[PDB]
Amino acid sequence: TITINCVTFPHPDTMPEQQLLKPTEWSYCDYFWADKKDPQGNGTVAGFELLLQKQLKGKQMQKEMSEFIRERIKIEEEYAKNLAKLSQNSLAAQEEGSLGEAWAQVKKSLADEAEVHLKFSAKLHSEVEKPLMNFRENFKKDMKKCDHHIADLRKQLASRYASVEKARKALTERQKDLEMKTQQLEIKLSNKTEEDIKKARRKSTQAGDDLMRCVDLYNQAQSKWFEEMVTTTLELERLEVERVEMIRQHLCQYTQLRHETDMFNQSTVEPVDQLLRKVDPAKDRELWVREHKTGNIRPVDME
Amino acid sequence: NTITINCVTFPHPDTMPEQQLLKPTEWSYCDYFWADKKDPQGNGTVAGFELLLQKQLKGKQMQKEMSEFIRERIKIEEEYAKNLAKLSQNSLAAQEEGSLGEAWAQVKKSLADEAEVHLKFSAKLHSEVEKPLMNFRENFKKDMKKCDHHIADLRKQLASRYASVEKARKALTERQKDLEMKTQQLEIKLSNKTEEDIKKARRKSTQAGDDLMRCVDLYNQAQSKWFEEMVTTTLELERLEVERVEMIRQHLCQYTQLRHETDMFNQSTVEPVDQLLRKVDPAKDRELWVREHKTGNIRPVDM
Repeated sequence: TITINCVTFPHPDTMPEQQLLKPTEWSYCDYFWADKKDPQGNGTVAGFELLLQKQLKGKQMQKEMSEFIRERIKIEEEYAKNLAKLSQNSLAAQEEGSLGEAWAQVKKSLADEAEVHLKFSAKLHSEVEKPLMNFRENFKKDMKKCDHHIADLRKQLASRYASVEKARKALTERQKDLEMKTQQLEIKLSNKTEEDIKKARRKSTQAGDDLMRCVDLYNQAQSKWFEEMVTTTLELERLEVERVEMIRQHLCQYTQLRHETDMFNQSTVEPVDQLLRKVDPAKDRELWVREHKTGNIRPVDME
Repeated sequence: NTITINCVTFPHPDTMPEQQLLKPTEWSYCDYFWADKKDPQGNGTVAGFELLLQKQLKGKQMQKEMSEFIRERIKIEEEYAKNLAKLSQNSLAAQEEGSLGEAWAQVKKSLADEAEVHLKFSAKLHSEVEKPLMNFRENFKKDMKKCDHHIADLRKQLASRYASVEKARKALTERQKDLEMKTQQLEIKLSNKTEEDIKKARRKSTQAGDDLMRCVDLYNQAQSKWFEEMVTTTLELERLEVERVEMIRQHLCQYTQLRHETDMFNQSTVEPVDQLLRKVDPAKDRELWVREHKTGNIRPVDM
């Protein structure tokens, strides 16, 4: 059995299968254990720190997306401001008659249009922009605490590692104290030396009692970092899936708003179309000749 | 017996028989404009046709103004499309990888597609609605002011025949005074000179009558040419106007049509986005990332 950076994997020999925790589905709690070194020589970080960077970049994407929608909204606003300003414009005003009414309704239909696109800007803000920004508001914080809570367990792993090395030398280097009492008692021997085989053999029996406790507490405070590793990577995986589905959801609402917006726009012409059917040249000629006529009597001769 | 205003003779405002309307019901230009009209004040008191021209003119004016309105719309559209295009190239949330990444990418593109649609529309507007409003009877300002002097000239040529009659009706009566006042001077001290003078200033009272004859006959003629020409070249105006109306109608109808199909093609630019959002699978992405960034594969043991 091997040991790299204070965590003991079994040795790369006759490896008993190793059943994956969560099969098929590429679990965060399965494919991240042993650490990884930065391609250079330094920056050799934890088999988890990447999960944080993924999480943080995630909440990051999220924000950039929202910023994008803001830009779209600003665009929209302006488009509406302009259609509005044009809709108030004084052009071709004095056109009288059914045709006049018709033009007028065109000039108005630009205002309707303006509204539609504006309302759309607002629903963008409401249903797409905000819920992206304000989704898990402080999250880089919850993540950076969820970080060093692991880091701390890895430190409490490394101290038990040092604790076993400076209590493994205690055994092996004081086993010279069992060997130097059968090899170096072979000179004097049999005297009041009730200490060479009795006492100094204990530094090879008290030091077994050292490595026992230190490897017990290493192995304990490892499979305590291990289990809180499993569960708080699963918590990440879950939170991630959740993020994806949230973004997907709100993007679907972006398309949805788009869709229904365009639909309400292509409808602001129906009043115009409606008035344009009622446009009758001859009726207008009436409503005008009535109002401006001069005499209906046709001249004769003399005297 | 029969009146005469501004050199044109209508029958007296008594019980004048019916007056068959030229073109009945339909308020024909050649029916309700004969007698002139005064500016509501006292001056200026203008011709009973000038208004028909002024209307034609206001017409081609309206026409222009309308084109200018559409222009503005087009400017607006051009801009909106430009901005949507700039945003479509925008780099936000780029590093989102995975099926969600592709989906987001397609959102950013749909803005370009959209932009395109709105531009294609600004164009269809310029071609099919703006231009045809400006360039409808391009020289109309020419043909109207020729059509003016054709009536106007016949009206001067009338007022002149009228003056010719009046100052030759004065001729008559003043050579009838020189008759009663020369027959009255016969009945006083009767001689030769004041007899031959009665023969003479009495033939001079028939030449003034055979003169008044022609002057009135020619008045009547050069009236019933202004009459005829009035009728038919008013009808020409009525026609032109109507033609205008339905031209404008038609092109507005097309404004709405373009509006319409524009919004329809816009509401289609989301189908790549919707289609891609359904292909969003968190677990698939977790696979494509855990594959490329995995480290540990093997899970720790004891000692």
